Amino acid sequence: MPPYTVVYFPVRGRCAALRMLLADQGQSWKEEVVTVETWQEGSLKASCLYGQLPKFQDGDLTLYQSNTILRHLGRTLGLYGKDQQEAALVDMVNDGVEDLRCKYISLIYTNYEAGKDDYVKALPGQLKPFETLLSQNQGGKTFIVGDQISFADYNLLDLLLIHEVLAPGCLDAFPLLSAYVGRLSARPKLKAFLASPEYVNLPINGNGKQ
Amino acid sequence: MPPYTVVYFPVRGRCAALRMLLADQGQSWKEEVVTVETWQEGSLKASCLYGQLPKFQDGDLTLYQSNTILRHLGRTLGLYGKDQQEAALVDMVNDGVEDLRCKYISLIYTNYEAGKDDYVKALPGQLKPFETLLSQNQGGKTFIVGDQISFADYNLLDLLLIHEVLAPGCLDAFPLLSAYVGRLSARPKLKAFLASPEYVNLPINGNGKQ
Repeated sequence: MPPYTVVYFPVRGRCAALRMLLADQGQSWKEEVVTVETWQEGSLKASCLYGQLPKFQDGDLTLYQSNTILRHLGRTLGLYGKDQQEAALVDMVNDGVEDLRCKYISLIYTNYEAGKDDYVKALPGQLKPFETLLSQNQGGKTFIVGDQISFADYNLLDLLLIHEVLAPGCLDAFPLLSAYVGRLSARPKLKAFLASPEYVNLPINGNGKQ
Repeated sequence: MPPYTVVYFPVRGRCAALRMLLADQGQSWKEEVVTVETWQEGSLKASCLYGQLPKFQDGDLTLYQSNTILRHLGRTLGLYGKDQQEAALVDMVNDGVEDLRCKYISLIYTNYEAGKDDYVKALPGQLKPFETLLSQNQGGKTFIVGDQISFADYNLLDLLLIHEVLAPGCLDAFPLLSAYVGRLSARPKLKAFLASPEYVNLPINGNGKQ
């Protein structure tokens, strides 16, 4: 049985990136799916540290918080830069990704209808820093930080994939982000996972909006 | 000339925790206070990766994102747990602190009048996870994770202090969090910084609400 377990609603959401990470790194794991019927029963929610999912298990280490899981796998799998300075740039990227994801989540779940036009308006100036970071790292030909992939790459990649669904062609303004998505998506294990039923047959969000 | 530069508005805000950390760690740093007016000029802001402050300098290295600063000082000053397992626990704490800080920032800056009592009413359930964490670590007599202070202690302490201003008595039902606040605030270098004008005469937030 795998050392890892992902406990989550039947959605991509805040586990999509860590799932890509494990897949591309060839790690096995178990998915425990939580129905909203189980969730409304209240027992599992009451036992979650912050009342929420994802919950993640690595042996007897139980974690909550999606970016905590991301940094842990990045720590234990060597996806956290080459040295102490790169580690800090990796965080800086991932914190920006988290910032934009929180805006994305706020739109999807609380104001999709009245908010979508302004969000798509503001989107280029939100994506530009990631384009800027790429332009400053090997002219955007490798990864978001340094010369080896990090957990920020997978979280950023997810953030870029789901915005393409929300605002088709939003990467047309960003040649390096665009080639970045195509390049990372083509990694054999990752490509295989993204095409697979366990990824394709889950919706992005739990409320059916995208 | 100290190794560190902090670039921020004349408020505590998202710089209070990292300031407490540097002060308690006996570290020297330079404040570059950015007045709201110069921030309206637009040159500095446009130079910021995410167009936001704080900005932070460590020698040649320039960082953005308050939690990126917190982790970098934690990584470089040894305030990140004794191993990778503790490192994940420190992150889980800090991501919980950040989640509640974002809700605090939302109330302060976008809904203070109509949102306060709903927020105050929900506050106990928001604070209990950190009492629970204390309850599971040496009976709450030491730090939020393990046996050494971490960057998460400083960020959690700030979150607690600003909440006792928002809702006096919000720690009264939590003996371990209340004892923890008193013990951390009694640390000598931290004690002097928290009593100093440079902490006391800054407002908590950029809109004067608290």
